[PDB]
Amino acid sequence: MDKKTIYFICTGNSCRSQMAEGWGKEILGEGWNVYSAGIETHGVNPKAIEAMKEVDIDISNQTSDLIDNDILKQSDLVVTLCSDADNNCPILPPNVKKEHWGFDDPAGKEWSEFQRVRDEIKLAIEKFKLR
Ligand code: NA
Repeated sequence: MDKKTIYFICTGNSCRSQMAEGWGKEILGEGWNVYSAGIETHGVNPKAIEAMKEVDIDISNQTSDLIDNDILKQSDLVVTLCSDADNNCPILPPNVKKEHWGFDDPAGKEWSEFQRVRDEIKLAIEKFKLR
């Protein structure tokens, strides 16, 4: 079996989707190619980078990307991580499955909020692996 493809989407491919990609590559790596994108590109959020450093994962060289239809077409699961991404997700290929895993936006808050959301994302990906 070829590896499956999971595509994490948030508003700016900045924070939630970047943490999801960082965790995903570690947790899902044996079975999955992991990509992330956004409605816009805001760059990788500095507090998200710091949050991932605390769990020994470097996301500082991950890319902030717009949604790519070729990746959409080849996705086994598209995961929207916020309301903007979910409400503005482009029309998907008819055979491509999408789920919304909503997480709070730590935007503009203390580092603790990034730690909180980081770890909610970690658990969601761990559960997903074992579905
Ligand atoms: Na990306």
